[PDB]
Amino acid sequence: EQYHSQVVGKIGYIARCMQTIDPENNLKKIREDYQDVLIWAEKNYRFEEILEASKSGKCPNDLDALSRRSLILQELLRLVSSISPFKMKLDLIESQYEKMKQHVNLWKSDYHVKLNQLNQLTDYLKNAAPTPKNNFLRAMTSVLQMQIAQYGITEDNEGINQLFKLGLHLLAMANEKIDEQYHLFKGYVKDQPEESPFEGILPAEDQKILVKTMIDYAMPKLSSKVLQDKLSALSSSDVLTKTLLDSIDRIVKENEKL
Amino acid sequence: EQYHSQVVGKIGYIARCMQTIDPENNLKKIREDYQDVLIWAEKNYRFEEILEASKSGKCPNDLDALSRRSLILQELLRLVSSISPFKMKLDLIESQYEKMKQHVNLWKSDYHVKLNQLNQLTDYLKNAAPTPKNNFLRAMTSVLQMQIAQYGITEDNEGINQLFKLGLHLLAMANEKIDEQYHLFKGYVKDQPEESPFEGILPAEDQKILVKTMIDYAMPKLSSKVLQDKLSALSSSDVLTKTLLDSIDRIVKENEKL
Repeated sequence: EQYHSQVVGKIGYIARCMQTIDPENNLKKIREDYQDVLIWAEKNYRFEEILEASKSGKCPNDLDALSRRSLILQELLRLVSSISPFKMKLDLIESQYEKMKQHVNLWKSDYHVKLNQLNQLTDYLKNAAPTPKNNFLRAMTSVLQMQIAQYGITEDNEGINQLFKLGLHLLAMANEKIDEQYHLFKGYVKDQPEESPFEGILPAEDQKILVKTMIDYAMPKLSSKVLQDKLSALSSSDVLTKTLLDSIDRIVKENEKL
Repeated sequence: EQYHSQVVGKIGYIARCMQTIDPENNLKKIREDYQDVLIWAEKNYRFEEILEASKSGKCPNDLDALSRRSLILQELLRLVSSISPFKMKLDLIESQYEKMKQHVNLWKSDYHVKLNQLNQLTDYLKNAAPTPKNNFLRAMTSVLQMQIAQYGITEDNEGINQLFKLGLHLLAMANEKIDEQYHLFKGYVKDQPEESPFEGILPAEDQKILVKTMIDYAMPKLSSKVLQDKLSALSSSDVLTKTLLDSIDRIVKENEKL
């Protein structure tokens, strides 16, 4: 979708740039650098097929890495195109490629990549339908935005870097993996320092939808009426907390013995 | 798009960024860094007044520098805009600005600036009207394209740096200062090693046009019809050579001796 379509676009664009840079297939060093990507554009796959390969992790699907590696070939294509009709010798092209490589890699790092990754999260949520994944993602992103407002992105912050890791992973995760989504979000809430991490950060209406979501997930998995009675009452809270989640986890433990 | 017109465009875009980042004029250090820009753009000047200031040097008119300085504020605006509705303390904003400034300054340097300047000349020459200025510029850019194909732009080459400097200077030169255009091109041809620096590079069709350009320039300056006929005798050459310009100069010297 919004993410894996850009992955396929970057894969097709890298191959287009490589072919125009090296129209006679002689820049073996550069093509070996990109063969992990180029193979998916040379194997007669359709757009839908590469899309499913990106969702299943069969092809390169790190959009930020693909974007950085596309910029390298784009820079080299600009040079090759701007000196037309004059050809450059093959080893000189590779010499230019190595310098552009380290130059672009430095630019595509530090605060800049974090800034791009935040945009990936907000753009993905721009018109996202209210799903558990999208509710988890919008809650995590709002915490991320609040922490960046307090700490910035030019220095390293472990809590922010964890939100980027888990958030982007949830973003690229398949929409049908309900268990993996619930596991990721419950993992983040437990593995973060604050007790009520969403207080003052999300509207009160959204905080209740989060509580109702976690309740409706474990509700059909109670192998006893008595265990499913108290869990239904835990919806009396309107803020997702670590105590509320541990309360749900304890009910699954008492039901696991039965 | 004319050079100085692009200068005004970036001057305006910098002011709109600053107004969105700091609407109440509290980031004193950032506005101090951009004071040479904002003193023109934060007032109600007409476009033509800023344009005349750029063409006369009264306001910053380095298009690559202005592009670099604009990217810093573009990145800083992205951060402030991407964390909304959460806001950042003013000290943190200026702290993020300093690190973004150093990061962008690394990106907007080295081969990348030269690539932008080469792309700037080739963009301008795309379907450009065959005027003396554009013919002079296309002749120098073609020599620049050839030398780059031979040496690249990732390593420093002094001959290439002079073609950029002279090429961009002629690119920004007013289309009406025709005697200044001729003098620049005449000076490049004389201050370069090759006797005929355009053969093997520029097409023979354009070399003949380049010769006829130098003849149509010095013909009105001829007062006596005897010298006017001596200049047309030089038109039998299809190669612009150092000797052809020395001959046209000697014919122009004896005309002033009357």
